[PDB]
Parts: sequence; C-alpha cells; structure tokens
Amino acid sequence: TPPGLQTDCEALLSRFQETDSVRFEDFTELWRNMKFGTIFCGRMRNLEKNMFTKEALALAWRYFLPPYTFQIRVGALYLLYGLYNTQLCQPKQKIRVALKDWDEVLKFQQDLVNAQHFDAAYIFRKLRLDRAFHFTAMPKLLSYRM
Amino acid sequence: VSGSGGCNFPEYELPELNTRAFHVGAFGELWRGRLRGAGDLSLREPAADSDREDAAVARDLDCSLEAAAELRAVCGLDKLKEVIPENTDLVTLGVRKRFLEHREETITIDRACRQETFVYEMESHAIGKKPENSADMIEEGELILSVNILYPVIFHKHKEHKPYQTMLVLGSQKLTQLRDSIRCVSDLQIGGEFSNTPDQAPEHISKDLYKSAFFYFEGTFYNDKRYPECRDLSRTIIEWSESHDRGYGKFQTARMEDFTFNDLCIKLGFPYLYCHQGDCEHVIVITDIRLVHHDDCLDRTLYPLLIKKHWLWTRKCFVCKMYTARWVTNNDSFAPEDPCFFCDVCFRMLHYDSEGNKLGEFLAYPYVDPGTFN
Amino acid sequence: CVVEENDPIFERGSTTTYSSFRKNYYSKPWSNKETDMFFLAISMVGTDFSMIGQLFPHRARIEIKNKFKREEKTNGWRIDKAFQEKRPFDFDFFAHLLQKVLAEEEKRKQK
Amino acid sequence: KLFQASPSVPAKYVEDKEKMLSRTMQLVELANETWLVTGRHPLPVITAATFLAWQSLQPADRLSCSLARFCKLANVDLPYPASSRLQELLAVLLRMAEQLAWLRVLRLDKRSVVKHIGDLLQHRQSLVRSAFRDLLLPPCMLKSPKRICPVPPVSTVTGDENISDSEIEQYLRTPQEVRDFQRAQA
Amino acid sequence: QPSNVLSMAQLRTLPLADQIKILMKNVKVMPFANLMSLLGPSIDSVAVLRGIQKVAMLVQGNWVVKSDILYPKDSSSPHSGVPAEVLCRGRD
Amino acid sequence: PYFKDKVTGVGPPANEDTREKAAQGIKAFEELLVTKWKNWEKALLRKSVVSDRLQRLLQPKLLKLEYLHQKQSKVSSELERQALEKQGREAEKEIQDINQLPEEALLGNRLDSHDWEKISNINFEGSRSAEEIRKFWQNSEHPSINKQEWSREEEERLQAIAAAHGHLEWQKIAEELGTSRSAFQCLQKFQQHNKALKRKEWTEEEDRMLTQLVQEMRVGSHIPYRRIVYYMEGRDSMQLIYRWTKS
Repeated sequence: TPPGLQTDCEALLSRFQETDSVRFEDFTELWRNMKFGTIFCGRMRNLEKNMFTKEALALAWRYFLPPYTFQIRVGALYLLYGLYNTQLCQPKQKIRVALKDWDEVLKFQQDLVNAQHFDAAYIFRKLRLDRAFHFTAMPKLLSYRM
Repeated sequence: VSGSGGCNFPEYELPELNTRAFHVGAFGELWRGRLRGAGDLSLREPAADSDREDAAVARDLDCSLEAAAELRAVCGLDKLKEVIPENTDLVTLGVRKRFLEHREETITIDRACRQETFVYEMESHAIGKKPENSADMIEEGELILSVNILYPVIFHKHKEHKPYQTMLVLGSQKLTQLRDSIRCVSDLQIGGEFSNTPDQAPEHISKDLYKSAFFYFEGTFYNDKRYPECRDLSRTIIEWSESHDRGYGKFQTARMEDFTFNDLCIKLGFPYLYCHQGDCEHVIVITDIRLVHHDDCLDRTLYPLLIKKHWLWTRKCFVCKMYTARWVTNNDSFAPEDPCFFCDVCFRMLHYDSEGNKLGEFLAYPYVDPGTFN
Repeated sequence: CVVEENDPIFERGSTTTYSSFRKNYYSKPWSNKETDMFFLAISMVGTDFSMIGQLFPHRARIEIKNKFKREEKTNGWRIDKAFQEKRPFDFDFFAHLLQKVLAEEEKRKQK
Repeated sequence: KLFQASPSVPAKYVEDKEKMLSRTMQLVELANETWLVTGRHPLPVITAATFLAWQSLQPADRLSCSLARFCKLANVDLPYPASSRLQELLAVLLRMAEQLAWLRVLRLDKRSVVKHIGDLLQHRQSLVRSAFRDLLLPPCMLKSPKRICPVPPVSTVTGDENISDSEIEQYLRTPQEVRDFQRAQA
Repeated sequence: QPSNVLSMAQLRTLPLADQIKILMKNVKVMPFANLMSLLGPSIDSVAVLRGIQKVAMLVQGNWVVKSDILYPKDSSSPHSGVPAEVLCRGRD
Repeated sequence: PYFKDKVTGVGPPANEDTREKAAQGIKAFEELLVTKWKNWEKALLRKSVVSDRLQRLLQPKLLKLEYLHQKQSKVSSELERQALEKQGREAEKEIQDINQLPEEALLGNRLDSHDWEKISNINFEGSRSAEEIRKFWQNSEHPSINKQEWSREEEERLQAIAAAHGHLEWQKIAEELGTSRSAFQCLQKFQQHNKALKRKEWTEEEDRMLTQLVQEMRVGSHIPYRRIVYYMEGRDSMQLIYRWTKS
C-alpha cells in the first residue's frame, strides 16, 4: 500500500468527518482550503507517476467499504471521483473495484433513492457515466511467490 | 462432468492469499447480467445539449436540474491546481522532495528505467488497436484473465520471486490457444548429437517431437488430443495416484480442445500445473479475472500478448566472451571446462582444422540459449 | 458404535520389539529451600515416613524415603545435626510455610 | 525394509543386503572387541552399527538423516541408549582415523568420518591394537579417578558395653511430641 | 469396468509411437507401405515416418527394428548369457 | 516458492516422455549450469586428492605388512623369523619415509591417473561433477601454475603463436608460450586484450537488419544490444552502442 497516500487519505477522511454530512458546500470548501487533489504529475518518471496514481485509486477504493458513517464513505468516494476527473496522467487510470462491490453500490443507490441525501446520487451517477470503474476479485494483485 | 457447486462470489478462504472454488463461465455470465454495459465503444463526445440531459434525468430518479446544474459547474478543471508542489502543509510532499534529492544525487536524466519502459510499452501495445477484419471485434463483456507462469529455475530465488512471464487470455477462446502461446524455451530446444556433422540442419525440434502436454486444474486433467502423436502421461499419473490410498480422490480426465477457460473451476491465487515434454512443468497462477474494456485490446486475434516479460541473461561464448553461445560441449579436451559453451565461429575454429575435420573427441549439442524469445 | 471416537495407531511392528524396564517412577528433583525445610521436618518428627508423607502433599512418600536414604548414605553429619536439634511440632505455621512453598514453585514455573 | 523398494521408502534409501549385513557384522565385531557391548544392551549397539553402515554405503544423500529419522523410515522402535552407543562408536572410529595417516591429516570429525568408516574396517586390527596401546569404561569412571575406593577410617571403638543414657533419652519421644503426633493423626 | 501379448485392438488403442514400437519389436521386417496399411490410412505419413525413424533403420529400402529395442539394457542372450551390448553390436 | 504442485516429491513417477527426454540427449539448460568455486571447496579438493594418493600408495604396503604378520603368526621357524622381522622393519621404514616426504610431491603431476568419480561422490557429496573436478585440478588447482598476471610480455607473443597454430589445438599454444600457465587462462587474457574482428564499416544491409530487429523485438526505448550482437558476430558492445545510438 502507498504509505504517504494512505496518511493523506486518512487525514482527508478525518476532515470530512467534521465537515457537514454530504453537503457539497463543504467538499468545495475542502477543495479550496486544502485542495485534496494535491499532486498528480509534478516531475517524475512516467511509469512511476502511473503506478503512483494507480495505487492511490486502489487504496482509496479499498478504503471505500460499507461500515463508515455517511461522512467517511462519501468523502472516500468523492475523493476518488475528484482524482479520476482531474486525471493528469495520460491514461485515465480506472478505479479498481471488487465483484460484490458492484451490488454494494447498487444497494447504496437504492438507499439514496429511498433517502434524500441529495447530490450524492448525482455525483455517483456522473462517475458511473464517466466509465471509471474496473472490477476484479481483489482490491490488489496477489500471488504465492512472496 | 459438471462443475463444482459453488457461489459465483469469490468468498475468501485464507487472509490475503486466495479465495475458494468457483466457476468461470457462470462468473462472467452473472457479471454481464448484473449490469448493462454498452460503454466499451468510446463514443462519449467528439448545439442542443440541455434538452437531452433533461430528458435523461426525466427517466432518472430526480427529473430536475436543480442539483445537476450546480454540480457539473463545481466539478470542473478551471478550479483545479507545471507549478512546483510546495508552499502548502503536506505529508507526502516531504517524501517527494526526499526522492527528488536522492534522484539529483546519482540518477542522471530520465533513464535506467528498463522494466518501467517495458511495462509502459507492453501496456500501450493494447490501447485502442482495431482488428483487421470486422468479424474479429471482441464483444462487450468478454472475460479477460491474467495468468502468471513460473516455468524456469534460472533466476533470483532471493528477490521475492520474479521468475517468468504473465499472460492475458480470453474466456470464450480455447485453452489450446494459451497452450500454443506459452513461449517455453524447451519447445525451441533441440536434441541429438552433431559433433561429426556440425553443418547439418537440426530437424524435428522438441516442439514437433514431444507433442505431449496437459493441464491440471483442481484435480481435472486436460490432455491435448489435437495431434496423432500425443501420448497420455496423465495415465501414469492416475496410476500412481490410485495405486495407494494416499488421500487423493478420483481425478477426472477431459480433452483440451473441448473445454475452454469458461468451463474451468479455478481458485484465484492457487497454483495449478501445466506439464509437457515429460518433465517441463509450469506453475500456473491465475491472479485476476476482468471484463473487456474499450481501453484494452479489442482484437480477439492478439489478446495473449503478454502484459509482462521477464528479462533473461544469455550465456556468452566462453572463448571470446563477445558473442552468445550456440553450442554446448561435453567431454571435450580442448574445452577449458566440462559444462562448456562456444559460439559458431569459435567452435569452428577451435574444434576443427583448416579443412573441417573433427579435431579431438568430444560431444557437441545445439545449445538453445534461454534468451531466444526476447 | 464408535462414531470416529478413536484414531488408528501405526505401532507394533510385526518384526520385533525390545524391552523398557523403566515405566512409571520418574521422580522430580528437590531444591535448596526444599531440602532445608525437609531437614527441618526431619528434626521435628524423626524417621517415621508416614507423618512426613502426610504433611508433604505434593511430594510422594517413596520419594521422601529415597531422599532420606540418599542423605544417610552421603551426608551423615547433617542427619546427625538434625537429630541433635529438636523443634516442637507446629501446624499453623507449617501450613503457612507450605503455602509459601506453593507460591515459590508458582513463581519458579513463571520464570 | 531397506532391501526391496517399497512405495514409502524411495530408491535412494534402498541399499544392498549382503554388503550392509557384512558391514554391520564388522562394526559389531569391532564393538565387541573394543568393550562396547560388554555390560550394555546389545540391540542398541546393533542398531547403531547398522545405521552407520547404511550411512557409509552412501554418505552423500544421508549426511542430514538422523537416528530418529532412520527409525521412522524403517518402522523400528528407536532404542534409548542407541544414541550413546552411536556417539561412542563414532569416537572409536575417530580414534582409528587419528591412528591412520591420511585421515589424521584430513582431520575428520564425527560427521565426516562416516565416508571413511569403510576404510577403517580394512585394517582395523592394527588400528585397534594401537588404540589400546595408547580400556573402554563408562564416562563416569574415566573422569580422572585419582582417589579410587578411598580407604575409610576404621572405627572399632566399642567402649565397655554402651555409651550413656542421654542418647536413649534424646531418642525417646517427649509427651509434648506424643500429644502433637496424636492430634495430627487423629 | 512372448512379446505378442497385446492384440490388434489393444495395440490400436495405444499411441502411434507405442504402436510402431510394438509392431517393429514383433515383426522386425516390414515395408513402410505395409506399416501404413496396418496402422490405417487415417494416420499421417509424416507421423508414421517420425515414429519409425526412432525405432528402426533403413536397410535396402526396408525398415529393420533397432537392436536395443529388441535387447534392453537389462536383458541378456537366452542361449549364451552374454550382455545385451554385445548382442546389439553383433546385430548392428 | 515451490515448483512441485502436482507431484509433491514423494512418489514422482518417471513417465515415458520423461525417459525419452532423458535418453535422447536434450539437455536444455539444467545440467550445464556452472557454480562459482569456493575457497573451502578448493581446500577440500586438495585434501581429498592428497588423501587418495597417500591411501593408494599405502594400501599395497599395508597388505604386504598384513602378509608379513600372517607369515609370522603361521610360521613356527626361528631362522626365518629374523628375516621376517628385518623385512617388517624395512616396510616400517618405507612407510616412515613415505609419511616424512613433504607435502609438495604427493599432489601429482598435471596429468595423472586418479579416481575422480570416487573422490567426488565421497567428499563433494556429488555436488561437483567428476569432469569439473578433473578440469579444476588440471588447470586451476596446481602449485606449478603461475598465478602472476600477464606482465605485458605475453600477448604480443601469443597473438603470433596462436595465429600460426590457427587455434586448432589446445596444449601447443601454451607449450609454445612457455610461461608455465594454462592454455585456458592464456587464450582468455589474449582475447580480453584484443579487439573484435571488425566485420565491416557502415553496411546499409546490416543497418536495415538492425532496424528490423529494433522494429520486431524492441520494447519502448531500451534496445537489447546483446540481442543485436547475437545475430551479428564480429562486433563490440561499447562501439555498437555509441554508433547505433546516433544517425
């Protein structure tokens, strides 16, 4: 896992924990004050930057699991959204997903439908239309040679 | 024989090691069923635009632009941070600056990234390539499986293990294609003694002679029956496994030209076998199962292009140390060592006189260096 | 019926077997403080092993007899001094010392 | 069962019967002539000898095999003193190696003398002769027995007929101790 | 559910290599056309050639089984008991 | 990692294809591997050779002494007992002189008869092949080899001696050099000092062949210059790099 990016994501989630629930006003305030889209290209080897963004998105989606309040979950999901929409890497790295995670997000969409946390279904639907999710069995790659 | 009864979801069995048994064809079928797809075409956009999205939201749950009109403006690039990443309280930027300093110390310009550029080019080789024929277009939702292979012993048993190539395979395609695509050195290897006749062209290579090959996945033996010269080592394997109550249950036998990747029952992260040429065994590790995408290779003809290829060091001629060896000599007096190695010119000028007569007694064989594919 | 209650043993090679001659005894050694309090109990009681075994619950009377024979065979002056000295029989303080020895062996096992 | 290749035991452990039996016979004769079987159980020595023979017939593949491993492979109850007998026989073999010329220069040990055990039995006569020139007894007796069987001081002091009655009185149990014993054994 | 223990059906049920090996060990003299006719027309001529070149030699246009195929390394002469290597050398 | 999925390694059966591979002679890269030699391995080789030589020299003497002892124990004559004792003392003095001989002559000449397979399977536990041990003892483990590096007075002579010999023979080159070294080391140093044969100069056909290589087997920007050299004998790495990298 990416060490520094893990700490950055945890700090952003801690800030979203004190922000409003799902209100996009606080997400804009965060993007303004701290700019969680901190670094994408800088100046580094092409494949190094590529794997940097890859591990970023992978760890973010892995952290995006079911248990957390409506703050942490939304924060992780829309951190992923922003990282994908501000993709400065030439390839648009797809967000790594799990098989049952699709049914999980479908149940989340159903909850949004039978709820009124507005703009959340909107951002998630835009992300889906953007063709960003690529699903697998494990949030990372695994072997037996380690 | 039917597949092992199990849920399509790959429920875990060992922490961060591997999941339980499951089917592949039903996996892909349920994967395509639980969503609509119709997005692997790259037709987002290259005028009336508001009414179309209005009608779209009208079928959606909100049927209003109140939130969309604000969120589409918020989620833009004109309000996004080229510039030096500094002057802000950060955490990873410290590690970034430390890496920049370590680079400026010894790393010179932008290079020495051999494996990095290898991965880059091997991934770009499959970006938006179209098939030659219109009938070769990969349909949406096709299963793509990533499969690492560990054939060889010649590598770093110390470096966490990075022995050999990784392949991508399509579900609907047959396993015989993967069999024929695995680039094994033993297939190019050639047997026979050619000390007296060095100029004789080696004929009937091991690939053509030893056509015996078979896969082994979860106690299922897939034996190739495409050629009339293929034997059945699974026969002796089953004989051994059944001659004594060693705890191994009955194993099923099937053909390789009738079972595809879909009909297999595998465990992601579990080692399976691919044994050919008698003792040439490959440890097969199917790691990931994913669907096709417009960014991936959409041409069914060249899918098994590897996503990874391990570098291998060629054996240099022991005499001149300038050319790669092509002949291996045993019991050679003129040779400095017993497991010796010579190239064409050195072997000719050392082991033969001005007319070509065999100087001295020795045993020479065509040394097919492992670094022949790359 | 035995519902997989026991496991088969792959023992007793039909070829042959040998003897052991040593089965059960497997005594346990003493310590310095234990030898001291044992000499104290000797001085306090005498040579009657019944009372010594009754007051020693955690050590066997056969082991006590073996220890007394070993002392008689090796250290005679110590037995002579023990029989010279005498102490009235104490019960409550002896039980307190027994509890202390239990705590000491517990600490030993912990170490 | 190291004679016929069975399913469990691979072919590497299988060895010849006649040669291994002859080697074991030579080894146990050496043990009997070097005072190793006298006073001790013979079967542990036989086991150690056959194990050494099985290891010497092919030291390469069997340098890592242990006594317990060999017993498990052969399905034989491991004797307890077999290990001590093996350690003593290997010490005798090291002495024979020191007696020999090339081996004492090689400076072998209890792990590398197994490959030359065979050579030690070729001329073991003169080797054992010289070893005895330069008796096998238990380790508890070869620890420099300076004072062998110390002479105890003769004490035949008998007095006239007795000593006194103070000892009788100190042997007699007091009423307090009698009552204490009665209370204890009540 | 002699070397001719296997019948024609049991032979055909074996791989082409084993079929050719057994046919050569049994007959020791047979033309390539006769071998093809016995094996069947559905088998490839190149395959039959590759199978026979490893267990037979060409003598005056005909195919003769190799000596080692008839006399394994652990076998011996049934009349004199000499090793199989000498028999192979003599047959060669 | 492990590479024994199917057959754990307890009862792996040698099948028909396996025995055919073993009997044909297709030794791809497994047994031809070579491992660097170690100092303790050198010491073990020297000790084993010395011990084998001393044992083969003493075994006849030991058998003769045993025969003399048997004659003593079986012959009851006193007149011949003096001669028997004299011969026994003579054999003892012979053994004493053999043991007193310094440890310089008991190693043997460069080409002497020994039991390489025996020494290997006894001492090296089969890790080192008999032929490899023979070569290592014949050209790399002899006290008569000149360990001193070339004093810039051997290459100029060898470039002519080997040229006259046409590289057709092994021992004659070293014998004509006469510096008490091995032909292996001599040829190695000579070919490391000299340059390639320099096939040709800017041939358009070879340039287009290299271009086809860079188009068929190249990945990204890195170029396998060793793959380039393999299909083109008579070149050198540094010059080929500096030349092909430009123009």
